[PDB]
Amino acid sequence: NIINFDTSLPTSHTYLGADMEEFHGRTLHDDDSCQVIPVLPQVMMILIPGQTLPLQLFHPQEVSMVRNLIQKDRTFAVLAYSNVQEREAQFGTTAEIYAYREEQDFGIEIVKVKAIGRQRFKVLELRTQSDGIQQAKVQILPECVLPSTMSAVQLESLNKCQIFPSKPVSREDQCSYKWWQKYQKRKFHCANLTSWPRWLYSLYDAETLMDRIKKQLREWDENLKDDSLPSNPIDFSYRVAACLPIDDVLRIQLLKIGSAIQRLRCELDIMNKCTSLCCKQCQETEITTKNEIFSLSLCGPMAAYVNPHGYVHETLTVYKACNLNLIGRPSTEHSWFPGYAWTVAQCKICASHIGWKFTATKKDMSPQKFWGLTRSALLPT
Amino acid sequence: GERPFQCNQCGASFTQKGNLLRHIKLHSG
Amino acid sequence: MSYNYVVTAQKPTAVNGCVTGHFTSAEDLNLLIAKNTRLEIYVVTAEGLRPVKEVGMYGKIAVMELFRPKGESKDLLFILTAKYNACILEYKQSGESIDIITRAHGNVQDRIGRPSETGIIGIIDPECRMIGLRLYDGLFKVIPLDRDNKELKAFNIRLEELHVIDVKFLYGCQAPTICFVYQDPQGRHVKTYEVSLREKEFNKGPWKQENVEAEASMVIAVPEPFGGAIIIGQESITYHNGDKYLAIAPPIIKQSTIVCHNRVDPNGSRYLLGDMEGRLFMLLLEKEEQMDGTVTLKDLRVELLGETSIAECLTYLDNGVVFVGSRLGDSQLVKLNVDSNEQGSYVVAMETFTNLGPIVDMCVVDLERQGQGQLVTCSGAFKEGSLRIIRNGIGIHEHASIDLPGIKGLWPLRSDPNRETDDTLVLSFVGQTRVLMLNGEEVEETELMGFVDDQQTFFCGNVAHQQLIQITSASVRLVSQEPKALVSEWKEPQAKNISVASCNSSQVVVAVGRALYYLQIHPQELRQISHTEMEHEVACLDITPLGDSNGLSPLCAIGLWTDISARILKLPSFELLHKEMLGGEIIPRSILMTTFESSHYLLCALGDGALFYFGLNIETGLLSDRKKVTLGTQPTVLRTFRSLSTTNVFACSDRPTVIYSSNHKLVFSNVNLKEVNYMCPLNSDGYPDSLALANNSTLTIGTIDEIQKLHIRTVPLYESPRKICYQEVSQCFGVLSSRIEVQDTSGGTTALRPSASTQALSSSVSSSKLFTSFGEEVEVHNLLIIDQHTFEVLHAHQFLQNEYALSLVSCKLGKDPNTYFIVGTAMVYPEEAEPKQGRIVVFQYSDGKLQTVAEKEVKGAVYSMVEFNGKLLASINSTVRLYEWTTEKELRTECNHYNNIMALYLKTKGDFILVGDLMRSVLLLAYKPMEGNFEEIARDFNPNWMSAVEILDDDNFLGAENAFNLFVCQKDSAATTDEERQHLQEVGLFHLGEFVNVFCHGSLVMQNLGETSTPTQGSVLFGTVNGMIGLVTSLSESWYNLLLDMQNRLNKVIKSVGKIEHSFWRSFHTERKTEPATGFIDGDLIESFLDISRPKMQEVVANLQYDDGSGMKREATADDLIKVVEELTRIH
Ligand SMILES: O=C1CC[C@H](N2Cc3c(OCc4ccc(CN5CCOCC5)cc4)cccc3C2=O)C(=O)N1
Ligand SMILES: [Zn+2]
Ligand SMILES: [Zn+2]
Repeated sequence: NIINFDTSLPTSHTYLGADMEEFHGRTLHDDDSCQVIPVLPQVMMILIPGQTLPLQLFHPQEVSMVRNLIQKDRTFAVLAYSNVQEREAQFGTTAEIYAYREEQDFGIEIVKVKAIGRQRFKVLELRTQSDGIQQAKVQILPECVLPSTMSAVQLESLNKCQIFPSKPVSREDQCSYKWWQKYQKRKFHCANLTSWPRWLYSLYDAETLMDRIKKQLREWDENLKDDSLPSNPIDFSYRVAACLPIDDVLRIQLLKIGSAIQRLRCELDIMNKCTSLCCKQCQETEITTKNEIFSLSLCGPMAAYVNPHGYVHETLTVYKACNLNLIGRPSTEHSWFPGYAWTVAQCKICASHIGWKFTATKKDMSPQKFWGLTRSALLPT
Repeated sequence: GERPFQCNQCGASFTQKGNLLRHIKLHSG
Repeated sequence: MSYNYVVTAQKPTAVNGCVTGHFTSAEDLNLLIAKNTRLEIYVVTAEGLRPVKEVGMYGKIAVMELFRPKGESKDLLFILTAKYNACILEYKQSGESIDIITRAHGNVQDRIGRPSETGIIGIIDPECRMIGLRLYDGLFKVIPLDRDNKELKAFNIRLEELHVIDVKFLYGCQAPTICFVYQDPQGRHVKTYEVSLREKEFNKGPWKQENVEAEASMVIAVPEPFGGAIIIGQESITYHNGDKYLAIAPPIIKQSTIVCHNRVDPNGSRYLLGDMEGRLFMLLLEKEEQMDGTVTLKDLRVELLGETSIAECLTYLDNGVVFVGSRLGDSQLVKLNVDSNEQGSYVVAMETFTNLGPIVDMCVVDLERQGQGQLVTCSGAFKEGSLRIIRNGIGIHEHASIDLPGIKGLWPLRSDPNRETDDTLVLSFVGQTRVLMLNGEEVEETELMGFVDDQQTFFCGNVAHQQLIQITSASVRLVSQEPKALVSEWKEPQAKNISVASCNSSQVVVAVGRALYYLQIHPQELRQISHTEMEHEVACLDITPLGDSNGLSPLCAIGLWTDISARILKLPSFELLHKEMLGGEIIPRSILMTTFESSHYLLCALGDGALFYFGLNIETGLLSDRKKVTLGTQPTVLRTFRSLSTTNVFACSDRPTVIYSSNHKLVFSNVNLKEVNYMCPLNSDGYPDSLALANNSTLTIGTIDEIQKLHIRTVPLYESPRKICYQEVSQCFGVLSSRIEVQDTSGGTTALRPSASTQALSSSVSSSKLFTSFGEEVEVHNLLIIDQHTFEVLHAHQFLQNEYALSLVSCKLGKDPNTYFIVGTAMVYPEEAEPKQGRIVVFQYSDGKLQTVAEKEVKGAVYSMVEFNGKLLASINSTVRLYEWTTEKELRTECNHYNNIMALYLKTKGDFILVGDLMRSVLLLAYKPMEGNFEEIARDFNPNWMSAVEILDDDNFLGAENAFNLFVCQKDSAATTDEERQHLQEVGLFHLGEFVNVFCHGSLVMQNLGETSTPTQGSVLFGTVNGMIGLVTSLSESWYNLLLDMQNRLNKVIKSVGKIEHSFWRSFHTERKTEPATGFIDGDLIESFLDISRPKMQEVVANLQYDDGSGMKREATADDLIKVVEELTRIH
């Protein structure tokens, strides 16, 4: 069930251009501070820190705004719209600019830009400017970090029994069910002084939760061991939150969580207890099989891609998807996967635009076996 | 042909106008 | 808006470090023990440990080393607290005053840095040149040691090695040298550096890096003439010295790893080692090699000595006695006898110091006296697990009960010469004296021939020459044992009445009017020896012979009714040896002189309920020692009953007390009685060593319990106890316990040692079907039934394999009249991480047998369980479930509430429920009885590590969180905004310094209505890991403000050890933030107001505006607060 395809082209965003003006990221807010940051409208997507956003610029005012930001601090504020529309939002994310091209072609303004989130904030007020680009109130939300759960009750004598040797090899049977048992027995050895068992303290351990999430990620599809998965729990939590196929309310709830351990526990509960996906209109869909969700990119099963005209669709790549119909021919001028050809995949019952079918173009790949969905009408149940 | 009809919200392509209008009203609401 | 008051009801007992050295004096050898915030100094003698000083510091002792810089007579002490407060202390004494002065002090923390995961390491140069400290990873903080370094200024040195396991300074080096073992991805290596003070940077080490075993744990520096370092791993011990290198792999030490060490020889020829399972090793180094005078190590022999407590830290005192300091068990003093070898053990226990930590659970129960509670804790772990019963004061166990209409005096009598046993008790009423006779247990009243039936008897006891003296109100008429006839009768020459009578072994001094006549007890006669008159009326008289002689009292102190002054005058004369005018107004009630442990005192008890203790000089004169203790609110009559091979004194008052001496100072305990008016020791044949205490309504006879303020009784279990609950109907305790059993090579499990679970009177094994390698150890969980009287394990129910019992509650449900033991378990497997299934099982102890009434299978782990108004409230995973007990003896679910947090903690107060988890996510519920579904009131989410919960009131909630803190949350239901009523404001912060495990409602002091009630409302006990019991009570606004003013004023007066500011220590601490403590009153500091001198108490009071009684009395005096702080002391 493996095809000879490199999982780095969709992440590279080569369908925009090739001679991308790479800009080095050297910015950071001072933490816990009042700030004012401009907001680009006409975007409806919750952005998680660390996730890459591909944006298209058409209107002259927003192009002027992004040019001014380029000749300024290269950070705007991506707003996190709630269920109620009309700018009924309370949270957001600061996105840093690291790529910019013009590519006039038709040539009105036309701007190619890619942004990645860096920090979270809670907006206090939403001020609207007469120019058309609004600047909102920004309060930087610090990312809480917690020490080991046993440092409070730890014994001073047996503190030398706290530096474990490196994990032997990786991903081997009886080489993990025993090493993890040893690690649990030796790390939470002071759980006898408290009133709770060792496994309860291991439920709140960062490393154990990351290992469990890694095992689940391998269960979804083959992961290349330490395949760009960060060691720091904050970054791992943000990557997992970016790659989870969940609706808007779940993502904003994940964003509201301020600690790495709570975020990891919530993500693990989400991927362990949610299996059913719905077709919004329709009662259900064949996409209910979560076990066939592939990930043909380094970023994970989901990434953000922009169409020729402004709008941005984040997609989910799955192995199989029934209850769909095909309209149109397999066009290939703007497929988000360079070695693939895209086709319009329409729903079979409610006929709501969700998914794109892909057809064979080369030899060493999967012929007529591909699906790329969207959050347009997919909800988890 | 060149078929200038093209859906902007979704990106669906049509050689006529009836299906494009149907898809526009589908996007609406 | 919290106004809480936290006090320490029992100081921490666990030991986390001990050192020896010549600290107090260059000739004495001290043993310094640091409990946590307390530093204890002992002096080792032939018998054992003699306490010298007990001082508590404003921090958690984390580093404690004794060093002697050049030019100093005795060792100094270096202490670093958990908040990085470094200090250097010196012991100083001037005759009798003992003070630990602070030579140098400072704060050695860094502005930014992640604390190391291995902890603080404090090491000192053997030549006393600097102090090295590893506080943060990648940095080594060096403190130069100079006479001019009074502020402890330090400079950091960069370690290129991130993870350092252990570091120690090497001995016999010209330049300072460290030798540490550190971790790399390639393994563990040992490296050395030469610290340079002038250069402020490391250098090249004496010997190159050597690869060591991948489990090396500790580095021990071997002194001269050996040199080098020994590195002890989990399988081998190696000796590195550069050119020299030896290593052994003994098979004895591979069961458990060595955790602590101590050198026993000054030249490092033998060493001590201890492991996790608690057996004592002895590493022997052989120096038989000698080439040309140089001495080098040749052999590395290891021998096993015996088995001791689970030792946190060892220490070798002189003459082969070793102090095994344990942190989860009783500390010990073992003896390294060489030639006994009873069965293969070289160690014999000499002493055993009490240690209550860790406390995992507790319950308050009134075991003996109704109204007064007792604390039963679950202390210890592994083979150290046990139960501790704590009660306050010395109780009296009544053995007789007789109705007496207000006896005004109880005196013993022996109407049997050459019998050595009292036979009759002389009860004296207002006008009559009834001589009750009791040979066995009878209550007969046999009148004596020589005793007047109708007379106010003041004294009637045995006298010398086989005579009985009865100095009644009418006259002092003597009697005799055999003939029972009045040998003498000293009637008043002026026909006056005797007011105060005091008869001794040889002297009988009585006072009539303002004149006192001293009549000696002549053989078969009554002969006077002196006569004098007093300026004022004689309030009381006391003529008691002191030590030796016992035939003539050197002094006879009397009290003046119209002057309220105490004067000591010689018995055969009238000159006043000393005069004292302590107190005033109320006349004295009783005067007595005592000799507690070769220390002479003269205690005067005024009629206002205060005892004026004062020392006395036997030769001439008396001391002053002005100190008053309000030992009740009624006039106190002092009686002396030995009953201990010690003098002792009984203070009969509204609140009885027994004045005893602990080491050299009188200590006042409490008698667990309502009210005792008079007391008298009766060594009758039927009541041997009894104490007939006559109350104001009836007379009773009983025996005292002990002479200790706190009595702790240990019931060992030899297994880890988890939870305890008391079932009063069955008069038994339900204790969950778990023992370690090793998986041997036979498919079964064999116990490591006989435990309390395998040695029960009866036993059971759970048999329910609603559901590796050799050497592996598994936990077997049991439910014990422990009798409430004898404390013997009546039953021991064993749960299913791989089943973990988490919660235990004892309550009755619905309309069922039976009380049930309900246990919530969780079936855990190594394969999975979050449990999938668990059981709720209901037991019932009836007719001495335990049966399973009903069991319920749930899909999760039952973390906590409480009773909710007759319904059972379980917590399965992250759902709170309400269960109802039907008439079929079955549980059915009634209400579910799916939370986003996992409900570890459950509390209940009426219709409210408090829910929390380890992430300090406090969440509150409220049950609607009319609608039957839980509804949420408030929320408080804050990512932090939380240890316990407690509901102080309907709108105040208490808990413990990370860095040993306490916090109080409070909901504001009066807010008109919906965004605020759903938030729990934090109105309290405090740095306790302890890891709180359990919160309990109750108090160890008897609760009475008392009309005026108490200035503090409620009482909540808590037990910590170090083994200390706290007590937090609510306060009023004005009282809190007055106490806070007192607290801020005291800090300018008292001197702390290390000059650590009080506000800095109590400020709420966390690894990411800090803030001053608010809404909490430090009870220890306030109660330390009674311990300072009078001038300090006068400087404390200047404007405290104490008169909160609608006024000010700006002056506020100094005795006004003594009354205020006394009420605060009486609560525990
Ligand atoms: O893999 C996939 C799956 C399908 C997905 N598509 C096709 C598509 C379009 O497809 C027709 C089309 C293609 C190309 C253009 C060229 N422009 C560029 C700038 O604006 C003016 C001219 C316009 C319209 C047009 C609009 C939106 C989409 C859309 O969402 C996609 O892009 N990549
Ligand atoms: Zn559909
Ligand atoms: Zn469309």
